Amino acid sequence: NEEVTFFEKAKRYIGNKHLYTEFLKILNLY
Amino acid sequence: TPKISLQIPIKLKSVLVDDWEYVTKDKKICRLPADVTVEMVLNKYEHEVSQELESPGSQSQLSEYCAGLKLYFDKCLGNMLLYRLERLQYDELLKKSSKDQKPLVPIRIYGAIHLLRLISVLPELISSTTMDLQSCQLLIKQTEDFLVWLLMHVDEYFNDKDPNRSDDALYVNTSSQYEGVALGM
Amino acid sequence: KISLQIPIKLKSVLVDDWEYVTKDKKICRLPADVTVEMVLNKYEHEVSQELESPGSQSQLSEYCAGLKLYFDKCLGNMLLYRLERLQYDELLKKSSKDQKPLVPIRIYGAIHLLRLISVLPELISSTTMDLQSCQLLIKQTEDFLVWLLMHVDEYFNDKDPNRSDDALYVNTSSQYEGVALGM
Amino acid sequence: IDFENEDFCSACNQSGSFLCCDTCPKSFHFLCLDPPIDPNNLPKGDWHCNECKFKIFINNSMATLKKIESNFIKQNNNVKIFAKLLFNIDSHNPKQFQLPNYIKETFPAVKTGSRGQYSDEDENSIKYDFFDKIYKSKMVQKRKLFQFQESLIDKL
Amino acid sequence: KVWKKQRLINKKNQLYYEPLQKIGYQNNGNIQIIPKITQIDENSIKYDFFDKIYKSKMVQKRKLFQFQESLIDKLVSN
Ligand SMILES: [Zn+2]
Ligand SMILES: [Zn+2]
Repeated sequence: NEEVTFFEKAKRYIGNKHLYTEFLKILNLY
Repeated sequence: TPKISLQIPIKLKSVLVDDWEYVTKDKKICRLPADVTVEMVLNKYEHEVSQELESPGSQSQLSEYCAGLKLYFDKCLGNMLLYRLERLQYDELLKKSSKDQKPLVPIRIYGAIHLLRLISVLPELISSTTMDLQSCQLLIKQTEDFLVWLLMHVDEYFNDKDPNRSDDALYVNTSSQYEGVALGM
Repeated sequence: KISLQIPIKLKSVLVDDWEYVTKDKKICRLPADVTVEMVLNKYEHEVSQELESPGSQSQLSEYCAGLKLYFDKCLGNMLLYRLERLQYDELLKKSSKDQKPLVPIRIYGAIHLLRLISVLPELISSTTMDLQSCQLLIKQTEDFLVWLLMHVDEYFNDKDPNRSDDALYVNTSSQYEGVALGM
Repeated sequence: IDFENEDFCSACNQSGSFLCCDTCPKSFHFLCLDPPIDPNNLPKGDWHCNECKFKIFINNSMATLKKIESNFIKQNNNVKIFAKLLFNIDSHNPKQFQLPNYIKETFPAVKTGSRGQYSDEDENSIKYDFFDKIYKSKMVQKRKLFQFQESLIDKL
Repeated sequence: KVWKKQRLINKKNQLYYEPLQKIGYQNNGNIQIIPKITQIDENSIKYDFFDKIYKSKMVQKRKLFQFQESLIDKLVSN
């Protein structure tokens, strides 16, 4: 529930697309 | 592309062969509409497993597989799930679904026996498609866990309670009209 | 123009070797744990355990003997980078010290044999060999390459020699670059 | 080319009253089609089996086949597990029911006949995280009950 | 243990395979993100990450619980 909001917050904060792609790749490598 | 198998429990195979002897030797047909639909059994499996799974991904997979097996019961009961005789009854419902102007929803009628049939046929089906190895193993694990859960309820859905009470018997003797099409006359 | 189809993972291994023995200034640690003698012997043995026809086993052992002899006759001549030669030369000198001649088959690892295979298309293109013999040799080496692609996780693992030990590669000193590279 | 249609209904491999396709030698009983076709109301014109319909639809182009199956998988993103399998159902003809061979050989007293006689001798993420947390709470509570049980039995 | 990111094998001979199972795949550290290199979407990574987090939380809880039950057993042993 609130974790969906966390992922939305992260996508908002990073702002740029490529940096969010890199963030998601970090998350998946984890 | 791969070679794959389901470790089907032996008692479900016994129920399958008993059904075969009932429909093909005793000339019986399943009572439609079944008292327990496929909606009910699949929904109960899903709802009783959803209270035991921890992680969200496991439950997402459970629900996706349950809804997929519902869609497959629907799309396969008319295609591969019926013997020669039962098709008549099927076409019978067809005519009824024709007069009510309601599209046939096979899942809301039949019982767990045809679902067991579809599950037992599933290996060849999944073997004939190009699904990768990991999704194949996932499908197989899901199906085997469901089979074990169903085996836990082997009597509640498959045992003929009190063969003296015809009102609860799963199989009813076919009328003289059904054998007419059965012998091809 | 004769052509050979190396698996993609072996191409990646050869390119990572190109990396290591070039500007990371590494060399292969010698004598490697698994040489060309042992590798070709195990391959010939396992495949002979499967081969039924006598002519097939004869061709197998013939190609394996030929490949061992080409290792012995090629490692020095065409299979060493400029950075590595000193090492080889050093070993050569040590041979003259102990009066035991140098045959690379027993010292050098699978990677130099894979380099030889990689060059083998041009070598066979420099021939006057007949077409069927060339194609037979190519098919034999391709079966070997498939075996190697199955065993590329026992043979070609990386270990980052800067932090643990005994990797497939080791570092060189400044004197080594000075003498070997920039003489 | 006027090919001869098979005198057996390919869905039930039996002979009887069946309708045949004009582009494949397969004929099918009126009760075997999907949906079963009434012999009183026949489809007017050239009738084809499911395989011929799908073939003429895809026009023998494998690229179109892959495109349509990819779109079909993309649309079935709630039942994705089955998606590929689903795309195969609406393409191929139907057949009657025969259990796999390994089920035939489970018990020795049953034998098979040639005629088929067998004889005896989003919102969802919120809901899923909610289910997660509620089951976690339930089971940690059960663990607390384990500890309470052990403490009460050992204190006495 | 060592790398998880392969080389970039172009010449247009790379296998992009969008899996039909997205919530429990493992497949590489060779991801490609979309709205053998295997494609993936944001929600799949969301679910894999939360799956990791909750499985790990339950693992730590069960570790602490085994510790406490061994402790209470050895305590009543005294
Ligand atoms: Zn028929
Ligand atoms: Zn047709």
